Amino acid sequence: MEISQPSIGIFYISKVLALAPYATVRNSKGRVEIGRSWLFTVYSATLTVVMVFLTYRGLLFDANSEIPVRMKSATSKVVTALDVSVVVMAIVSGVYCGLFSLNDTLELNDRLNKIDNTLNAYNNFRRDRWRALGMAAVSLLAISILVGLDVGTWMRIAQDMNIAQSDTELNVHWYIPFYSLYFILTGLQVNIANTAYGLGRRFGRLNRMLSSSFLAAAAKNKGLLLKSLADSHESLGKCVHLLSNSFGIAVLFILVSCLLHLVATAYFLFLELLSKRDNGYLWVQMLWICFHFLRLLMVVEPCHLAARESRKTIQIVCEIERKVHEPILAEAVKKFWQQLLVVDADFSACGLCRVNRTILTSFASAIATYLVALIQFQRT
Amino acid sequence: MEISQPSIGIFYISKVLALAPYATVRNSKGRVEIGRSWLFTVYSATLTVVMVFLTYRGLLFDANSEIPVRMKSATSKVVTALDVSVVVMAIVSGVYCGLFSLNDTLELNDRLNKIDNTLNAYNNFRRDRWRALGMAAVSLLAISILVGLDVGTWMRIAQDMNIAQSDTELNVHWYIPFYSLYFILTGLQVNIANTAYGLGRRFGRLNRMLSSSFLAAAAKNKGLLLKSLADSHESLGKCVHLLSNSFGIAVLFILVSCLLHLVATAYFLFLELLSKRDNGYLWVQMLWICFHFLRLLMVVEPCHLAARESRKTIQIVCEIERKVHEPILAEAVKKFWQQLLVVDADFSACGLCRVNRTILTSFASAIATYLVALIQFQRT
Amino acid sequence: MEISQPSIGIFYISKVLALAPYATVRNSKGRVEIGRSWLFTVYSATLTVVMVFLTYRGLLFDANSEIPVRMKSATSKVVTALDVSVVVMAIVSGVYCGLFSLNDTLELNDRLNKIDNTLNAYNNFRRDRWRALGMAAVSLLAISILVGLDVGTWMRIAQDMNIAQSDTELNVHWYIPFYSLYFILTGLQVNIANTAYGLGRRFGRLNRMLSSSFLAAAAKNKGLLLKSLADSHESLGKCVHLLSNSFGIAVLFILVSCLLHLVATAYFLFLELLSKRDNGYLWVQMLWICFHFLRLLMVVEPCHLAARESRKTIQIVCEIERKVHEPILAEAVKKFWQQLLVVDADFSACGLCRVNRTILTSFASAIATYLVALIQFQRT
Amino acid sequence: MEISQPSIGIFYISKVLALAPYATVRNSKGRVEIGRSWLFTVYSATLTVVMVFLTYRGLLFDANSEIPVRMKSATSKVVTALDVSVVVMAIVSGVYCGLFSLNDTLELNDRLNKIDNTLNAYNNFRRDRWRALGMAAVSLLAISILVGLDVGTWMRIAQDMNIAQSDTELNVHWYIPFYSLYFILTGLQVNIANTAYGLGRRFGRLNRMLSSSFLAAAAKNKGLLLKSLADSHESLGKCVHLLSNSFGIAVLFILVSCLLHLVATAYFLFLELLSKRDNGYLWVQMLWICFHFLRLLMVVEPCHLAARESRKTIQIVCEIERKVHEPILAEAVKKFWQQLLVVDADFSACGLCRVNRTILTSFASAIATYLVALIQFQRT
Ligand SMILES: OC[C@H]1O[C@](O)(CO)[C@@H](O)[C@@H]1O
Ligand SMILES: OC[C@H]1O[C@](O)(CO)[C@@H](O)[C@@H]1O
Ligand SMILES: OC[C@H]1O[C@](O)(CO)[C@@H](O)[C@@H]1O
Ligand SMILES: OC[C@H]1O[C@](O)(CO)[C@@H](O)[C@@H]1O
Ligand code: NA
Ligand code: NA
Repeated sequence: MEISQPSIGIFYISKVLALAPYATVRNSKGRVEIGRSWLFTVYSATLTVVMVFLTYRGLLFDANSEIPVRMKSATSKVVTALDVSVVVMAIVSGVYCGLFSLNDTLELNDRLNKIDNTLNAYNNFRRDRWRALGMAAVSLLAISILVGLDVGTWMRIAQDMNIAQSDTELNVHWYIPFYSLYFILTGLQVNIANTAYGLGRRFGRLNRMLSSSFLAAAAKNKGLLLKSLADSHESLGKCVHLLSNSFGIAVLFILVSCLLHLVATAYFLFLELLSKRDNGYLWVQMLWICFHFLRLLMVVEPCHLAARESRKTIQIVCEIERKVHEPILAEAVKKFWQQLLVVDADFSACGLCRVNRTILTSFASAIATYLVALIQFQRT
Repeated sequence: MEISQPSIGIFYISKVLALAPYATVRNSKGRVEIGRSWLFTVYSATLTVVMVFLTYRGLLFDANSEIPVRMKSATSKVVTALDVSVVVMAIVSGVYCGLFSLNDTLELNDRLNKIDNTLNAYNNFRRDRWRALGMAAVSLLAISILVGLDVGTWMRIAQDMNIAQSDTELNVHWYIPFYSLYFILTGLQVNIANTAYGLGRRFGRLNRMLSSSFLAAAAKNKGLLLKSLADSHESLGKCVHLLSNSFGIAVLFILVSCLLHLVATAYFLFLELLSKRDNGYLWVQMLWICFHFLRLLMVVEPCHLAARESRKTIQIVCEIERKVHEPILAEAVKKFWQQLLVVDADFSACGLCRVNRTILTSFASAIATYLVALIQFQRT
Repeated sequence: MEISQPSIGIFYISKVLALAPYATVRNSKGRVEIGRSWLFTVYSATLTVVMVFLTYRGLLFDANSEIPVRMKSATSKVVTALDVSVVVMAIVSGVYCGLFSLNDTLELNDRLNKIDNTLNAYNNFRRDRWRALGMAAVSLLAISILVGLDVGTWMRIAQDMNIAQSDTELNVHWYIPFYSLYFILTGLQVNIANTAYGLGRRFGRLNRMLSSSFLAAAAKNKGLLLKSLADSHESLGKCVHLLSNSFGIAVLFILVSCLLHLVATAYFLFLELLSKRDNGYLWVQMLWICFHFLRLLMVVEPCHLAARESRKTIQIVCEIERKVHEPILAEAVKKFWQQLLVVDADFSACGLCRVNRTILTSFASAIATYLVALIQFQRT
Repeated sequence: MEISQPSIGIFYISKVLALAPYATVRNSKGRVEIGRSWLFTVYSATLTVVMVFLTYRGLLFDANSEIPVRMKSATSKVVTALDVSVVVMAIVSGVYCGLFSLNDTLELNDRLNKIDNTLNAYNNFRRDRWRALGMAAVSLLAISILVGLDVGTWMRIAQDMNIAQSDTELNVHWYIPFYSLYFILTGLQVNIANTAYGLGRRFGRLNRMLSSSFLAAAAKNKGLLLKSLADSHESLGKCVHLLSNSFGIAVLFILVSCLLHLVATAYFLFLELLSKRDNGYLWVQMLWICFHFLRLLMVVEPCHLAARESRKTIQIVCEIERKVHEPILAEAVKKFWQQLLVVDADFSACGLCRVNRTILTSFASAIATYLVALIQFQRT
């Protein structure tokens, strides 16, 4: 996990959302020292357990109510239970990762500090801060608007089925913990995306420095710079591996949640399109599909960019080899090429899959198969 | 994108079809300088938007007509809408790529110029021009004949359902913009295929030169030639990567269109084969299947050939190593082997997939699954 | 197969379970010499044949009984027959592997002896013995408890269908050989897991020694130590390949059994959840799903860990290269890097698949497809 | 294609079966010179066309007969047509490959001659001849017995439906060309398997020679021997690539035929098992499944063995590196390691897939999916 001053707002958002139980103090040097915060550790654990319990309690209440609003049919019951469970598992994995990833966070931030010192020429505090805040604000505003639309639509739908001998609005009110879990999931995804995008951006800055200092006494300093760049590349690879070892289960459950959410939301949209009982419901389902696809991209594109930027450095190094003649600098470039030949760049989600754009294709296939089975199941 | 004098006809076809909004002037040296053409840029954008709007307007008109011709049943409505949407998305991606790929086009053509200068011994202006013109003419004639057959069949079918209180021929007439989109798609595919086939052909020429100059004072010139060949190979790899970064979204949507078109056309053929209402319709569907498969090959085989030709150069270089003894030439061959060891040759469609013949297999599986679900859906 | 003093209990369990027909004598040096035991060879073969015959005889008896308990419906008959056949094939493959893998076992144990001598600094006899005994005891206790629950549930179910003109409890009693096959399968899986986990643990110890002796006269001894570590790594790779060549068919049938068992047990759970005839049956099916998933992990995680630990040594060697300066030691490290560049670490199940965590994903897809077809089949 | 004296019987079988239209003359040196045989070329082409026409004519006759025997139901018609078409396409691809693969055959046999001269120490004329003749005889006897059983079963079935106003035995008699196509397919598969197994066996002999001459004045001769072994390895790789470029389409259609045949035969077996009209039909379907699986293995295992034997030579070369000290011999071993690092060993079926054991897994998945759809289709 990355905890830097430009992106400290994302850190605070994740902290209040039970995902970053760390206490950070900014040094007089501008560095952010990180340690365990037991108060926020127990707060995160308790909030996660309480909200999961409340979410499932509301689910059971809807299922056991006189007029269920969402959990009415066996198919609807199963789909809604799966939708709630994927969110619960994703947020629980994120909280667990944030609880037991302090050492990885410290190592990653130290490595990023040395890399930024090496790449001080391309650091943009203002631009990085604004990109981080914009991503966080856009994600939170999108989820807030979407939750408002969903709750309003479901309140209208529940009032449409309201019978004088029962209240169906409390059923919708009991689904608020699920939306809180959605907010926690959005914060976790924003944090992971910020970290992965920072890693990829640093890879790109390293490649730009390589191309600008080697393709655009003194040779000794140039070789020292190349050694520093190679060390930064190795440290960025290790930072990617740390992010993986820390949040791979979280990323895996996020991907599972995206897949199941897309399938379930498309199934609900198809049902409403056949029945055409409501149009606002249809548009809310389209917005949910867009949100799920956008967050799938949010979790996929960062790792793909990081791997792509790290795997394009070997070509630059080959160019330097072909253009370099100095003995010590040529030897340093040879060492760098050897180091890059065996670089493991792709992000691994607990070893189950390598997170890149190819996943999307696979996802589509699954979303093409299951959803179509599900549709066939409706007919049958 | 490749814009050369031998294939200038393909460039003009793509330009009038809203895909190559560039102004080209032939120098006294025979070189083709390329720049942005704002007139044709706005013409391409406006034509794309207008024809997409007209296509979807005709779709809605057919769906909302008294006697729909094509959009009659929910299954038929969905299938026809998907068929039209894949074409719309493919042509829109191609137009967008041609609009925002001027720098990549310039770089690719400069690189191809230097490569052709290096490979002047195997350049065949007449043969290249005739192959390009033959490909373009065959593609355009095939799509024209197929559109004529389809429109005649659909006119007959609409007249068969004609009731005195309505005209069903205007429904077919309103599907002409869709056929125009098909022409644009054919032009885009022809252009992409010409570029990729040129890259693969240059790879093959480079390999032939390697084998004829190294396996079939003076050693200094031979090493200079080997250095030029290595530079040409690296430039061809970068040209492949430029073509990818420029038209990968277009290739991806072309592949999606081919898959969905094959599935939908096979479904329609199976329906007509059960009902046997018309035989000309069945033969037109078979011709459509052939056309879609042929254009899938048109987009797949070029990249496969390019990768295959680029990946077989390392074996030739190993042979030279095993046969070369001169110091400087041996060092140059070692440098070339090192360069080839880390060559990224496969064509990437926006990172979603690597375009090669393996895709075909996968496609078949999908075409075996979805189509079979679709058939089962008819029964259900 | 690994036969060591710490894990000799697992060896005895596999021996009485017809999986390790070897006679072992402990030398005065603490080494375990292994040879063929013809008495136990014929005992294993005869027990396997007899128990397979009894299992299938009980299956036929249930199918041909007046009131079948498990083999009642065509779907139930097929599912139960597949469930029994996967277990039979898995245990038969394990027994055959143990019968015809004496040379591989001897080679593997010799190699492990030399490796342990090399890694004597990290050997923990007590911890290894306790981990092995704990794994064996947990597996055997889990399968025993699960068999008891299953047999009690099926006895209750059979008594519920009991008619005065027939006894349905003998039908359940005739399924005891199948549970014995389950015990044999558990023992085989425990043995394979112990061997693979030992290989991975030795890889980890080798990497720890590398990092502690090279990143934490004399240089000659250090280079000798590095040569010994490289030899140990190569021997561990060859031990992995021996385990593969010996028990790959067994691992493949174990994976097939896990897949089919998960599908069938989930199908039975879904049936009981629709009918809700019994709740103990549902909980027993959940326990069976947990057991099958846990043993799938038991067979998958060891190979994944071994490959992961073997593939992370090249980065350590690159670090030594970047930090080493001595001539002979630098040459030894270069030799080690060259050796690691071409290391085949992944475990192969008879060439059909590479056993790692990715399999899980694929399995899920299959378990998502077949089971869903099976559910659709119930409706149809 | 391999045409050697030990396997000349397989060559004659393929020649009379329209697959090897070559004239071979044995020199006084024992070498077999190969050339085009126009008589047998036209005989092969004419026989292929005539038998395909007769097969499809019998298919149409059965479909258009008063009482169809095999082509009765739409599902049965489609399945039988696909079964016949896969065989037709496989044999046509094999015949076309044999017609237009004379240059590849000559190159492959020259390379095999030089390799055998290099590996004269491990050549076993008697064993190779007997293995080739045994494979051919077993394949031909199996297909003959299976065709006899199938034709007898279908004659009985046709006589069971015989009505006094028509003859249903001529319908079975008109399916004899299909069995002739099966014989041609068996011969083609036997030839391809013999060639691929010879390549893999030569790879194994090369590895054995490496291990026996380097791990079990004079050093100059040893380095000469190593150079010859490296040349033999490169020639064997090129022979594999020649076999691919010559018969990849044939292998691809053989694999497609195996897949479709397994699916169709299992579907027919399931139908007969539900109806239980005949038991001999069921056993014949089981025998057909066994035959199709065995020929799938016949086409898969050879390439897998070749790749496995070629990919295990680099480890032996690393061992020699680690054990070799002589300057010239060490340099030769380094050259060999460099050559092996970039070896393309896997067999490619026209670029669609790499033929190895992994295919089997994929096949199973397909055979698990389609067949299950097909079963569901019966219910629907
Ligand atoms: O299921 C349709 C949509 O409704 C939600 O459950 C929100 O309450 C989402 O998980 C899903 O996208
Ligand atoms: O759908 C069947 C065929 O008809 C078309 O729509 C042409 O109008 C094609 O897209 C398709 O191949
Ligand atoms: O089929 C449901 C369960 O019952 C068993 O057959 C045990 O008798 C298991 O193989 C399976 O997990
Ligand atoms: O279809 C069942 C079997 O019958 C055959 O057609 C033989 O006539 C085979 O192709 C198939 O294995
Ligand atoms: Na179905
Ligand atoms: Na599928």
